[PDB]
Amino acid sequence: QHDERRRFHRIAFDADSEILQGERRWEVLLHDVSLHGILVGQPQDWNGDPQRPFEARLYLGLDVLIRMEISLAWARDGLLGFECQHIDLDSISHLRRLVELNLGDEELLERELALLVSAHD
Amino acid sequence: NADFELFRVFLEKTCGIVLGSNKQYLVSSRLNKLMEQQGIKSLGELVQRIQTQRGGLREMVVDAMTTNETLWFRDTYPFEVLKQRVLPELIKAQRLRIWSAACSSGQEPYSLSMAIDEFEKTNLGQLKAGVQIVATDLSGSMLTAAKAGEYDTLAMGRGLSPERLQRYFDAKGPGRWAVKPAIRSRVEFRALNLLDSYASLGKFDMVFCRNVLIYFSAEVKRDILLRIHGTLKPGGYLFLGASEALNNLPDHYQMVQCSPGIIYRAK
Ligand SMILES: Nc1nc2c(ncn2[C@@H]2O[C@@H]3COP(=O)(O)O[C@H]4[C@@H](O)[C@H](n5cnc6c(=O)[nH]c(N)nc65)O[C@@H]4COP(=O)(O)O[C@H]3[C@H]2O)c(=O)[nH]1
Ligand SMILES: Nc1nc2c(ncn2[C@@H]2O[C@@H]3COP(=O)(O)O[C@H]4[C@@H](O)[C@H](n5cnc6c(=O)[nH]c(N)nc65)O[C@@H]4COP(=O)(O)O[C@H]3[C@H]2O)c(=O)[nH]1
Repeated sequence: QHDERRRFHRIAFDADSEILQGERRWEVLLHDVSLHGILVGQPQDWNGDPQRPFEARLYLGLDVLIRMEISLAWARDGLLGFECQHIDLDSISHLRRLVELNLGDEELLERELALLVSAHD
Repeated sequence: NADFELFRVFLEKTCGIVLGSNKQYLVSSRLNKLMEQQGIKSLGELVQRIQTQRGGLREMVVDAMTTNETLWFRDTYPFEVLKQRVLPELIKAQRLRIWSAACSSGQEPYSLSMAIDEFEKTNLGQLKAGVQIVATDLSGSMLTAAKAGEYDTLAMGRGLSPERLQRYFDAKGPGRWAVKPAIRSRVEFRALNLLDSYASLGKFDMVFCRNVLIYFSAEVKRDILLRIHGTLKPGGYLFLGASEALNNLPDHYQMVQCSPGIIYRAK
């Protein structure tokens, strides 16, 4: 909704990415990432159940993998927006490194972490 | 441990972070600094203090928990290449300037300083003029700990031979070691946004930029690599991560075969 304020900064990103659900797997084109979600292109044969969780795998180079449980937030005109739900410590540590390096200011990262830890206050 | 299990609950409930039940050791290491400054004497007290919800303590905990530290002498072979090929190549020619980009907790620039010292001890005063290592990252607590040069048991328990530990570190009480001041003096730490201009950095014989460009898009990392090329003296070398290739810059960089691994010569 247009009156809402985005909590986290979205970063244009293009790492090799997949979406998983059950036994299903889709290669997807990544568009952006944030500390709390991703934007991907809708793949072929998209029968992903929108009411059930998905998993995203972002391949950073050859030997770094960011894994996150995601929920479908919105879908339209060939795009899929996902919200991060659960993420392992190593994956969020890589994600935090990505976000801080692309923000270029550690204090902007701290404000993002402040919004993340207080989201369910 | 009950306190540790409650901490796992905190991380999941607040941020959705899933902490394995096998990471008590990692929690203690990453929160040691913060608990010291905060006057907190146990994880259990930390868990009590973080229920709430006001203040910036919860952010500081998540901050410390999500910072990765780098490894000592990461991959081994780039430092052998440095001592066996690059430094002899440069001596056949002047103060040495090395850029350690995105130095994180400092393990790489201090590893470079130790490798330089090992070369200088086995090779005369062949490095007549001296060596300067410029180590850069974003300002904050991680770069601040790099400057301090102090490391805990977890950081010291891997990648460092007992020969190097005795030769290059000072014990600083239980479970802490500091890089020896002579080794630290070679390194100068600076705050630098890799997305900003490198004009203030001067020129380098060598750039180490390892396992960092994976955090940038294809277009952004190409621009960083192009501007890194501007900081290299002619014929200088760029070191990437062991699994990193340099994409779409054939006129600027020439791959050079090492034994094993590769480095990139600035054309
Ligand atoms: N349900 C949902 N849909 C999303 C979200 N993000 C993006 N979209 C969809 O993607 C379209 C384009 O987003 P945009 O490129 O960021 O470009 C957007 C964006 O830049 C801006 N905008 C609109 N609303 C907001 C907002 O609440 N916050 C911010 N920071 N920008 C907004 O206006 C442009 C067009 O907005 P739209 O017409 O709404 O069309 C949006 C919207 O349909 C989201 O978090 N939730
Ligand atoms: N990296 C990334 N993450 C994404 C993207 N889209 C959604 N998310 C994540 O999913 C969360 C929920 O989106 P929402 O439920 O639609 O609810 C959204 C949405 O309703 C509204 N909103 C924000 N931006 C737009 C927009 O451009 N268009 C529209 N129609 N709504 C927007 O604000 C709410 C909160 O936005 P957020 O705080 O950002 O929180 C977003 C965001 O963290 C994306 O394209 N990239």
